[PDB]
Amino acid sequence: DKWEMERTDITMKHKLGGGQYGEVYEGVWKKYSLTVAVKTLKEDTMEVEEFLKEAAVMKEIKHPNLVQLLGVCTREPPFYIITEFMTYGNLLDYLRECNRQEVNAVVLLYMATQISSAMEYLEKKNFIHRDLAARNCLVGENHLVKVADFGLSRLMTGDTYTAHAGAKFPIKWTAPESLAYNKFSIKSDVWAFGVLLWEIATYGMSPYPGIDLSQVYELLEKDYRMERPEGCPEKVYELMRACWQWNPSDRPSFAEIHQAFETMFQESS
Ligand SMILES: Cc1cc(Nc2cc(N3CCN(C)CC3)nc(Sc3ccc(NC(=O)C4CC4)cc3)n2)[nH]n1
Repeated sequence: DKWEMERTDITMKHKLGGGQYGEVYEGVWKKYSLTVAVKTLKEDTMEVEEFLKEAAVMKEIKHPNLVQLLGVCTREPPFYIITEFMTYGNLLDYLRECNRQEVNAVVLLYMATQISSAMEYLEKKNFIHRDLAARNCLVGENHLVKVADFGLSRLMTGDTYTAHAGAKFPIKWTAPESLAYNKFSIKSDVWAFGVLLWEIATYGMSPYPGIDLSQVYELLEKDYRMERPEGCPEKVYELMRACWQWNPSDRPSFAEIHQAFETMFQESS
C-alpha cells in the first residue's frame, strides 16, 4: 500500500537508546532530507503476523500526541518501522536530567495534559496501549510529548483483554486485575497513567521505592498507595488516587482526566 517503503529510501545514522529500546536508529528519509526514527526488527525477535497487525494499527493513528508513522518495510526481514523523530528521546531520562527552573510545575501540567489527550484519543478509537509509562513517552522541542504507539491493540473500549499466562508485566505500572487475572482494558491504562503522573510529579523517581515486587499486589489489595510527592498539588494527587481505585469501573475515563488537566493547565497560565 501507500505506506510501504523501500529499505534504501532510508539511511541510518546513529544507534539510539543504549540498548534499552532494541534495534533503533536516528535515520534520514533521503527524499525529504528529513530526520526520522527507525526501528529495525530482525527475525526471531518478534512474531511476523502480530508485528504486521501492530503496523496496520499505527497506520490508523492520527493524533498530535501519538508518534506519527511515516512508513514501513514489511516484505523481507529485517522489518522497518519509520516514524517522526522526537529530538529529546524518552520522557523518563528527560525528567531526570532536566533544568527544573525550566521544566517547572506548569510544564509538568502541560506534559500530563498532552499525554491524557493521546489516551483520550485511544479511548475514543477502541485501542489499548499496555505499557504506559514515562519510559514510553517521547519528548520534542518545547516540551512537546508523544506516547509511543507501535505496539497498540484493538479492543472495544470498556471490554477486557485476557493475556496468556506466562506473560510478564512491568509490575509497578500494572493494575490489580492485570497482575492477578491477566485482564487488561482501557481502565488498566488509566491505572498505569496514574503511575505515569507520579513519575512526572517526582521528575522520574522509581515507583514504590524499596518495595519488593513480590509484595506489591498484596499491598495494593490492602489499599496501600504511593504517598503524595513533594510539591505535588492536591488536585493532581486526587487524580492519581482516582486512577488507582481498586474497582476498574471506579476509575475516571481519559476524557474526564484530560478535561481536568486542561482546566488546571489553562488556569496555571
Ligand atoms: C519513535 C521515536 C523515537 C524518537 N526519538 C528518540 C530520540 C532518542 N535520543 C534523543 C537524544 N538523546 C540524547 C539520546 C536519545 N532516543 C530514542 S530511543 C527510542 C527509539 C525508538 C523507539 N520506538 C520506536 O521506534 C517504535 C515506533 C517503532 C523508542 C525509543 N528515541 N523519535 N521517534
